[PDB]
Amino acid sequence: DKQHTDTVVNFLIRVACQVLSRRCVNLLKTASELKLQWFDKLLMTVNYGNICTGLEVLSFLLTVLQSPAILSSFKPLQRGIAACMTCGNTKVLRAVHSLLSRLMSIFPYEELECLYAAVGKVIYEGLTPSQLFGTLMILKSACSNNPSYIDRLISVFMRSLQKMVREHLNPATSGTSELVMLSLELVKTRLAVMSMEMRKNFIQAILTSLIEKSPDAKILRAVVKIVEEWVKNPTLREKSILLVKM
Repeated sequence: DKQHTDTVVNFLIRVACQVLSRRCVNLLKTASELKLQWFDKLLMTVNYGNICTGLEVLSFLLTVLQSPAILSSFKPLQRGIAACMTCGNTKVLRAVHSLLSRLMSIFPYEELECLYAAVGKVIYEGLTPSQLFGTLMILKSACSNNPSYIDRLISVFMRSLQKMVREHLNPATSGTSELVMLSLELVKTRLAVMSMEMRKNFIQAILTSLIEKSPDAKILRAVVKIVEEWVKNPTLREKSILLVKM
């Protein structure tokens, strides 16, 4: 497809210099060597280069996500994108959300799975709310990549709530902290059977009961939805404490 393969590269380079990339999908789907030559520059990016990286990657990576390039070549794309995510791993909500799109689509790659997982685990441990805010995005797709994640960081997820327990009760970072925390637990709540013997009495009970004292109405809607699915199939003893107390 040398007649048209050059055509897609022409816009890819033209948009690449620009950072209107949507029309590429139509041109591509109506049918691409820029990946290695340009994505190396993405590895380099420096301060404002990341900002361009965050927006530019969100532009043309989205188009190739629709394209079968990932499912076809995967590895050379990863080779030119191996360390690109690390550049956008933090300091940009746009990049993390952009790669978040890649993350969920990546799993449906084992060498790649250990890469952002290895990058993620160190990022998660950093807490020991921007740090959590940016960190929570990557784990969202990683958790959604597979039905369950390893049990080791599940305790770390719990300890994250402990930080929220005191950080949240400040009485507009309160809204942002509230927004992120409810996002974290919902993905965690699906497994909730790490079998650590302390979830039932504190995590599901103290945190949720603590949340019932919270002032924001939106968060409650999530937990009741979480409890709503739980009854649909914890036992009634666990549900009872959650239900009557709320």
